[PDB]
Amino acid sequence: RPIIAFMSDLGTTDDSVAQCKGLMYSICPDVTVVDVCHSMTPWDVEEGARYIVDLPRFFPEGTVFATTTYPATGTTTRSVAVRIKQAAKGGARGQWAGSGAGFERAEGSYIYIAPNNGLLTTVLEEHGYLEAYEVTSPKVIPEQPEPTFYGREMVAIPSAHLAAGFPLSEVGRPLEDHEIVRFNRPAVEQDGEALVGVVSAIDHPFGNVWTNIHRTDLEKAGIGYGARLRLTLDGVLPFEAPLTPTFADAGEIGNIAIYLNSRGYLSIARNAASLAYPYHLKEGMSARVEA
Amino acid sequence: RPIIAFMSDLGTTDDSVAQCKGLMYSICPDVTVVDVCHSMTPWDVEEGARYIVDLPRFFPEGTVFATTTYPATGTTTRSVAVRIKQAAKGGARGQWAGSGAGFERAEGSYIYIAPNNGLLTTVLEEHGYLEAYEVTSPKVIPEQPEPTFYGREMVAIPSAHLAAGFPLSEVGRPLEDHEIVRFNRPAVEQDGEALVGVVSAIDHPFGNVWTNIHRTDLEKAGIGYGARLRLTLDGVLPFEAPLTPTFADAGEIGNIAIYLNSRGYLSIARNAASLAYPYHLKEGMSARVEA
Amino acid sequence: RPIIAFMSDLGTTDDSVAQCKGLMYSICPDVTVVDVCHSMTPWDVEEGARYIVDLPRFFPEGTVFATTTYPATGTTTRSVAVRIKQAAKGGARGQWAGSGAGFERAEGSYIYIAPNNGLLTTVLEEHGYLEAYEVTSPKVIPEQPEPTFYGREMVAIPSAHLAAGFPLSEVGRPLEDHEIVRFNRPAVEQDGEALVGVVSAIDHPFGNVWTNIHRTDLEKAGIGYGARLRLTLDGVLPFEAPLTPTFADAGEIGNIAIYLNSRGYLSIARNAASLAYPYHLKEGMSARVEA
Amino acid sequence: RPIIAFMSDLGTTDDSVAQCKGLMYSICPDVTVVDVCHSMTPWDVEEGARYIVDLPRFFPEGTVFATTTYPATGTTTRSVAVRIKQAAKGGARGQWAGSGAGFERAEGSYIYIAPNNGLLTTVLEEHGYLEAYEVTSPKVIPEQPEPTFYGREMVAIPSAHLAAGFPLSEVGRPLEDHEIVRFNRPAVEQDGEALVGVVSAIDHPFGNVWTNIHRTDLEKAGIGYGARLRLTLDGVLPFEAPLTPTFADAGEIGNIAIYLNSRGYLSIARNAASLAYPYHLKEGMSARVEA
Amino acid sequence: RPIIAFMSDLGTTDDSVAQCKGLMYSICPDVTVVDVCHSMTPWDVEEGARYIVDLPRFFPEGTVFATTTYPATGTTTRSVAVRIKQAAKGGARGQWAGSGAGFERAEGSYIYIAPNNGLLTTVLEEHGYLEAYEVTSPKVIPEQPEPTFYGREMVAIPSAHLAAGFPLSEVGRPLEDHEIVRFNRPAVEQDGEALVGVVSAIDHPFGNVWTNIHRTDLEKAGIGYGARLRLTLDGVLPFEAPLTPTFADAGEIGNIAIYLNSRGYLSIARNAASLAYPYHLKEGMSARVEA
Amino acid sequence: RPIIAFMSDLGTTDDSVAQCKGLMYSICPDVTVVDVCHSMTPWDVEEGARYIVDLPRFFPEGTVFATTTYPATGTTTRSVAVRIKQAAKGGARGQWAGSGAGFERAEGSYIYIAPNNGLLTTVLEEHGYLEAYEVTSPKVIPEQPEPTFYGREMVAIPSAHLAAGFPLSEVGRPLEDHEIVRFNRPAVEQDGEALVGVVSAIDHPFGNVWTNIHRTDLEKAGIGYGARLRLTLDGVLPFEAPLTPTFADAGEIGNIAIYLNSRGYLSIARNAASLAYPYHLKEGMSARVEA
Ligand SMILES: Nc1ncnc2c1ncn2[C@@H]1O[C@H](CF)[C@@H](O)[C@H]1O
Ligand SMILES: Nc1ncnc2c1ncn2[C@@H]1O[C@H](CF)[C@@H](O)[C@H]1O
Ligand SMILES: Nc1ncnc2c1ncn2[C@@H]1O[C@H](CF)[C@@H](O)[C@H]1O
Ligand SMILES: Nc1ncnc2c1ncn2[C@@H]1O[C@H](CF)[C@@H](O)[C@H]1O
Ligand SMILES: Nc1ncnc2c1ncn2[C@@H]1O[C@H](CF)[C@@H](O)[C@H]1O
Ligand SMILES: Nc1ncnc2c1ncn2[C@@H]1O[C@H](CF)[C@@H](O)[C@H]1O
Repeated sequence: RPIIAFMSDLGTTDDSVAQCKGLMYSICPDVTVVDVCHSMTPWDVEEGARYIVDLPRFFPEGTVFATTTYPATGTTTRSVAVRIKQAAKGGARGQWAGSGAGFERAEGSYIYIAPNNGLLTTVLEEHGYLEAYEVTSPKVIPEQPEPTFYGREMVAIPSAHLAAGFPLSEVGRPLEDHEIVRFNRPAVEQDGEALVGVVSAIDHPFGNVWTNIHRTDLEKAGIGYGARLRLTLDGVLPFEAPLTPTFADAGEIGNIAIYLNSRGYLSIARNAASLAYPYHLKEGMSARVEA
Repeated sequence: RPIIAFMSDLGTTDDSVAQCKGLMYSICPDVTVVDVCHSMTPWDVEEGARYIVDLPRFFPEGTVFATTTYPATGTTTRSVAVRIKQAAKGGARGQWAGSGAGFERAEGSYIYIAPNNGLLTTVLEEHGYLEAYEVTSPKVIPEQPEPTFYGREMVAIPSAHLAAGFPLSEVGRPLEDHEIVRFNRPAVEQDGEALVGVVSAIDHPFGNVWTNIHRTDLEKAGIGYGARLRLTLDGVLPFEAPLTPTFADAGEIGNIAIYLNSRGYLSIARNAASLAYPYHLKEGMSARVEA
Repeated sequence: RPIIAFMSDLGTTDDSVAQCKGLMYSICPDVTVVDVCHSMTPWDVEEGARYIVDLPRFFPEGTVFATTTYPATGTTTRSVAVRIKQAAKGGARGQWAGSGAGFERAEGSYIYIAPNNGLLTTVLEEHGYLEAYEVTSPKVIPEQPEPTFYGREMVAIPSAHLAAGFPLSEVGRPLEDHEIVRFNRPAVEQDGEALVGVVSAIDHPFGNVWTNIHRTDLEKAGIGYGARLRLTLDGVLPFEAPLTPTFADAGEIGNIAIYLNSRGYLSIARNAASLAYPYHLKEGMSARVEA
Repeated sequence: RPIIAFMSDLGTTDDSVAQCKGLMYSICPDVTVVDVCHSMTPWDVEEGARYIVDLPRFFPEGTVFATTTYPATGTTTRSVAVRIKQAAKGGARGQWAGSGAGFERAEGSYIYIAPNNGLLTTVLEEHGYLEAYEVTSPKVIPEQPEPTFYGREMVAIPSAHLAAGFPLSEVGRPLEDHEIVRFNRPAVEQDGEALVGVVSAIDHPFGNVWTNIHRTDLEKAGIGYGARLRLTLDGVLPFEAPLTPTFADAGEIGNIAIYLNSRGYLSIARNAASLAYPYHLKEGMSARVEA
Repeated sequence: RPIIAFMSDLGTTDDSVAQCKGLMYSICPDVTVVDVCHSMTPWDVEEGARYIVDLPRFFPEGTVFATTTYPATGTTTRSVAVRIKQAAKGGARGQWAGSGAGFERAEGSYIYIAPNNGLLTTVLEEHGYLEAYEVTSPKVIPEQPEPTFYGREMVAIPSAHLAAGFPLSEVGRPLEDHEIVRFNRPAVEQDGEALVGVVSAIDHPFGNVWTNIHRTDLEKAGIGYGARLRLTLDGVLPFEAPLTPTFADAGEIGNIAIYLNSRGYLSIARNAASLAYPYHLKEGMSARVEA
Repeated sequence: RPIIAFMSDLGTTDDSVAQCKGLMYSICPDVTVVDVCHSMTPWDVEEGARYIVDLPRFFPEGTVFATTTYPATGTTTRSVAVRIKQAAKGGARGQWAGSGAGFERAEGSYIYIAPNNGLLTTVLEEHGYLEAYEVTSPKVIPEQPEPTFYGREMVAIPSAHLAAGFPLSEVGRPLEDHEIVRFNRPAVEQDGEALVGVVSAIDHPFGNVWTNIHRTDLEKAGIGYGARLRLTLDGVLPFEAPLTPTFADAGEIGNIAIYLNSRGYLSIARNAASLAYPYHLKEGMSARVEA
């Protein structure tokens, strides 16, 4: 049965990920380990959060998410293990993933285990949670953990025990909500008739530009598909296009497309060409949209 | 038991491949998903084709190849699913892969699913095909596909249904041969006694240079192992060596080797040193060979 | 539930690794193939050695390590397959990986198969071995091996037979110890009271700097945690810090940490910042430490 | 007090320019040699033309302009020496450089000597000429000219004779107008109401962007200072600002200024910040402007 | 007689400097124009200041310094022309430049003309001044100055009139001290027994590192030649060497030298090797020195 | 009348060259200072030598060459001043430079002043010398020279005294031939019928490749214009062309030209395209030529 989906900042150029995987198979012989990605900017908890927030709906119920960037490795800190509530960001207008009308996922069906450093901020915000525990029991972590490798000791190892059916509530004491570290999410400001945000990510390998201006932020301004937009990046680049569902709607190869990405965020790209790379556009640059 | 071998342009820096994998495991619980590669130049159909053309003889019979670069994502286009004819000859490369005399593969034993954009051109050229269908049935694709993610909606998802035993002929209507998009492959030309082609790829991470001039094109010119060759690249950057089976035949480390790569194409390298990188050699550069 | 742990210099940008995996599943249908890494500097046998030496204690007993950089591909050379003795770097007390007191591994529980080019030098040094054989039998390698792809022919293929239960002693004749190629490891020398070694690796993606100076070399010079050290790199760039167990011990983000890495070697880093990248520090640079 | 103003593509990293200067002082002992620049893109005759076209009005009457990029060096080609007619780009009213109302320059007061390769195209277009001669006399060029250094042999040397008072008409035979090589200057075209030109130069070291769109092209489309413009570069990157006389008119540091450069062409910049460098803007990129 | 020494941010890749020089020769036919440098970081008034502060002692009395970075070009601002008082930074213990005991320079013997933007801050601080005037008279600037080229209109042109003997006090009205724009010079902090400053410049082309910690700051701490220093750059690099007069005092090529540069500022270098380049050290990095 | 031609490693990015010039004009009021170049690789005596060896025949008789890279600055070393013998033959290059039959220069007509570090090795080799003196007299150098600026103190300053007519023999004691430091010049070797040398320089800004294989070395091998040559660079990167007088003889733009440069050395280029830059060719690479 069991699946662990594994996301880290460990990279793919040495044996760090393999050591974690070896231990997952040692503990839970029948496990399937699925890599999410291992390439996140080291120590960038906000970036790590983006790669793990929308996973549950895509995976079978009972999947465990081992998600780790651990700059506090070797300190007295301990990981948090949480059972999430709802698999969607939606649920009302479902938008389940899969063929047909998609695969509906039951509530309380996924566990995340992570450093208690805010990595799970958006997971908890979008999904809610039913229970959360500090990971302390020597049944699921080493008695003598390697100081420089808590991703392995405090995330990979216990994730496999959880996958093998170790009761969640036995990993350690319950954590009160305020004991779960969170980062602040800069809010999209409803300025004038415009919405002012940032570039949240460059979408590699395509060089598409993703903003933190969500479809729900747009709905709030009556902005829908077909609306002629001005999207200004870095303060000085007033891109102009209608909001369209996809890249090819821009027509000629290389033409600008303003669109909603697969997370429902306002994005901008060229049609089958890279927008970000030629002009060295970067995450953190300002993004303003108006109709 | 069932395997899906997965090749895309999605990269390995975010959760895109993982969303596809989650759904593959959801649809076909027993499946093994094997990554081919996810690093191809985005939208480069010809490059993608080289990563998938010679896979079948390496894989167990019944393997499904989910192969996708999807620049027409979100348009009315639909994927093609094809059952190939021969696993080897035309893509023999000796003949069968494996220990002893190799593993003979029965005809009609492999399915590819891909955008209908020419990605399968060389697969069909080298292997032939027995049947081909448009992928349209809501039993195997979403009713509301994400406009910007047809790699997931129109390839990953239906590949998993096929792996799970969904009948190939039920995915949609049969496609006539002319309805399968193909790209043109530039021909190897004869100019005097010399064969003129191009650098087809730089072989990373080694910096070996691979041309589109084939063993069969050399055999047609009376050229075999031992022949003293002059291989000019970029019109001006020439090289001279005998055609040898392997790198070490060049003698000293760094010496030039002209050889046949594992696909039987005329190639050039330095012995345990990078040829392409120090001189910034690139794909698309002209390549002329003469005896 | 057989496992093959697979380390190569083949990269992950083409189908080379996938060809190997396909053949592994062909030969041993119930196998799990775990990637160690495929990104090592091509032909660098010393670097490859570092990624494979400490794997056994993390993996279930019976795991086969297919480990290959093969610059002598297509020559009369043949691979070596060895069953190692001790899984840990320790004798009694062991230092075992996993939850609780870790998971002890029985002696003789792991097989490595590799080119006979010195890649296994440190594996043999740290673990010892019980038996070693030349890999020559056409039951486990191709009768007509592709000259430029011995990593596939002479490592991937036979590793899958071994995973499948093919008897190790039947792959070919026993090799005497002197017939197993070794590289020499450069000694940490003494310059008065200063220890003199090299930078053995830049620890990507973090930019931590690992030296070949071991805890044991430090102890003989009178150094444990808390000792004020001067660490000079490249005979130019000086750093000073106490030896601490981990990064956050340095205090402020960006502060210098001098520590022992997860393999017990003297290393240097910035706390949650890259040391190596801004100063363009590289492997092979001299490293001198003194109390 | 003769002056030679000297512009070449010879660079300033070796002794090439110094060899030319030595010979200038040898031939015309009282000369002052003024460097224009020596950094032009080698062999780019259009670029060289831009650095020399507006020089005469700044210089004392009788100045000789030695201007040379000479890719046809060592061929049977010979230089052209011309006495220009009008010093300014203007007729009556002139637009003279200097303090007060500027310094008027008499007609026929300046000589250019250059390869006959089109380098003087715009000088002749903007200034007209009174007389033109092929440079062939052994009184003013070497009898045995260095084949790879015609910039020295056929430009520097004869320019110094001319500065010294050698009669222009004696350097060789008169050239008819059709015998003076010209390049064609690409026309600013019309796309509806938008003007369409190119980026003619990146203005180093500031990263300002100069277009080939002239004030006169703008006037015919109904545009003077204060006009709100949309300027699109490279068919991708859009900017919007009023046309202003100078950089600081943009307000804040970093703000976009669209202005007319000191040669009267439509240009774009950031105020006391580089525009071109962060976005990697280059010469030859399309430039479209509309009111 | 007259000399103009010319320093600007105009670069040496186009005709901007030449246009200024042409006009200088037009106005003052007997002038010698000496380039200081034209390569300063555009708009960086503090950097420009460093290239012009120590010039007077090296030049004949009566020399005019035309010094210009003019980001306020085209505004209502006007240049300042000042007669400096003392040619030295010293005078007491002379340290005149030249052979023998050097060339003593009379007081009031040099004029600077510059934008009134703080470029002359250090000139006025180190030398004092006797008179200062706003440059407004149409006898010495154009009646219709080119908006984008005040370096030419408001500095080069009037500098030549001044060189030709135009009375300084006739350029325009006297400026009161408070009307002369100045920048703040971050002070070297006498912390503990240490002195905390910054890297003021990387000394190209050598890659030596210059600090703003002056010889007089060192004298204040009893630091002289022979003192064993710890110089920490960027917070984390405790360089250690005695203060020595020159590079070769460090011994072996590549060894660290801590020294006083030719302006009397604490500097650090390698002996006949670049310190700054290999480790990408930069201006603005912190610099702390202690004995 | 008097000229100083000035070559250094001081660069053109700060006021170092200008301080030298100021003093030259102070000491010798009538002087003209001609820049050779200031861009040489710092401390590279062999490179500096190439920029100064062939200057004399270009300059008026009585010219002083102030040539300095001074890594031993601030040591007890003292400069050497030498009067050379022959201006040309041995450095003829045809013979005399200039119009007609060129300008014959009398023997003993040029003085070089330089660090005694081998910078003048090839000057003395090609021109011979009549007298040489150590530069020690306080009449021509400072009594208290700046330790880090001997380029100024021990070259610039005394060069100006020499230009001003200070007797050469009064600068200090005569130096015996053995007291003049020389560097070793690697010899062009014969290997079979082929001549083996090195790339002596990349000819910036063109990317031409210059070797140390001379016209005389070719003339000794029976090689003249028209000879079909094979020129291999970096041991592996070979090229084939006839020896031609100039670039355009190669025909099409971009075609390979093998030719003799203006110093008579075997060189290779592309016709009006850069050879060195696209392929990252560098000085010090091996160069072998055969007919
Ligand atoms: N230099 C570092 N500073 C802080 N944390 C680091 C550093 N290098 C690696 N790490 C963290 O170690 C964890 C291993 F468990 C990884 O997740 C890194 O974030
Ligand atoms: N900017 C883009 N233009 C056209 N297609 C794109 C672009 N960015 C991503 N894609 C395609 O989306 C598919 C997801 F399924 C990927 O295969 C990309 O080819
Ligand atoms: N250019 C090369 N020289 C020597 N060995 C090479 C070269 N390119 C690839 N290889 C080796 O081929 C093996 C394939 F099995 C890889 O492991 C490479 O080390
Ligand atoms: N983009 C610019 N913003 C502000 N000033 C600039 C810009 N580009 C050039 N300049 C200034 O123009 C002056 C010419 F007189 C130069 O000194 C530049 O500083
Ligand atoms: N870091 C340096 N080591 C040795 N010599 C140097 C260094 N930096 C500059 N110089 C020499 O100082 C001379 C000034 F006259 C220059 O010619 C440099 O060669
Ligand atoms: N490789 C070259 N091809 C054509 N012309 C060249 C090349 N290298 C230098 N030159 C020209 O030589 C002239 C010397 F007078 C320079 O102006 C270059 O344009």
